[PDB]
Amino acid sequence: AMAQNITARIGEPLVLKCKGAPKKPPQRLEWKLNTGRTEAWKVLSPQGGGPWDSVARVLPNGSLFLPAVGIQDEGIFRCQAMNRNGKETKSNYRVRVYQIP
Amino acid sequence: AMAQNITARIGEPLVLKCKGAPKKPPQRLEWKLNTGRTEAWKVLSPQGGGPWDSVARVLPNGSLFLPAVGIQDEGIFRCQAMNRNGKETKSNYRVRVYQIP
Amino acid sequence: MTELETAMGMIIDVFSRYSGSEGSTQTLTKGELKVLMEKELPGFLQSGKDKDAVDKLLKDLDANGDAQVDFSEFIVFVAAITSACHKYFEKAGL
Amino acid sequence: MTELETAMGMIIDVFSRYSGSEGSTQTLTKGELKVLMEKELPGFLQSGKDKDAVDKLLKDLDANGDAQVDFSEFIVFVAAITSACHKYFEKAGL
Repeated sequence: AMAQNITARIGEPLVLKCKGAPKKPPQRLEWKLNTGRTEAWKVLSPQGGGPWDSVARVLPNGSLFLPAVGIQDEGIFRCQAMNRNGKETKSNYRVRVYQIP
Repeated sequence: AMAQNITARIGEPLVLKCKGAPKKPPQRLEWKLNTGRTEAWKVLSPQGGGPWDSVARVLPNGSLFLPAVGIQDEGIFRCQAMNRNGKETKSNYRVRVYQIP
Repeated sequence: MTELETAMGMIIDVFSRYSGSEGSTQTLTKGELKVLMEKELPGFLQSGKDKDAVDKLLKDLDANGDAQVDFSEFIVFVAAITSACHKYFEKAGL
Repeated sequence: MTELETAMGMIIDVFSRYSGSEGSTQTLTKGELKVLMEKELPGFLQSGKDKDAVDKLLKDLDANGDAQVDFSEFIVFVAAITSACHKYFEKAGL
């Protein structure tokens, strides 16, 4: 498995671009990640929210904004989407803060 | 559903007798209860233990001892057993403390 | 309560917390099912938040043939989603 | 993370925290399965905490024919137990 290295700071606003949406109407997005117990998991909807949207906001252009990256958001994220034709993506990014526990 | 009314006090040691075991070798005890979210639930074993025995101890004669009944143990318990022939019991007891939150 | 026990128990609570608004108290109706899908798992629907896929999903889970999702049919859905997720992570290593 | 999601996620954690001691890392072996039953669900075993039933249970869960319990087969076990419990509570009110 490959994951991009991203050096971050605790309490720093970071913006990430998560591509995957083709030139078609907004489909369902099965957001996932790779962690131990997994605390930062939440399925996102192009027409809905939930207990996660208040933490990470998704821009209409296909980007994730984190007001303050802490230690809970430190891990391997995977912005995956699911088309009704069997189409997804294995995009993985690993964020690492300077102040680790 | 029918449940016996048991008036208790917070921080009072209570002893309950749960019958159901016949004149046969100690079988598995599928302990259950009736609650909303259900916090005080744990499958008991005649040979094994787990996070619950520390709170409620089971006597070899078939009785449950509670060192101090609080507000978490206040509900409807159900001492149910399960034989390999498909035999259980519908015993329900409702404990109510004088100081309810 | 053990860890695995808490996980299983939490599923029960979630169910009983949404089922009981109408129809029954131990069964999920179409209305309550939509609420559940728009709160617990909002995003698995291609319709976003519309009742389009909801009606179809209800008829997909309804195996007893009464248009009411029981825990027996609901647990299958939860299990399936979890299984698919883990299996994906298995291949995510390679 | 939503309530239902946390419940599903915890199941994955419990599994991954037991599978990986021997054999593989994403599959439960006979030895690991026993440890799991002797900790998470201790009491369902008619043999108390011995083997016997554990070996039979493994063969019951094994659907692929590898003598290893994969999450796809393990999730079914969890689902079945939870389903039976809920159904019991449903008929408990009567």
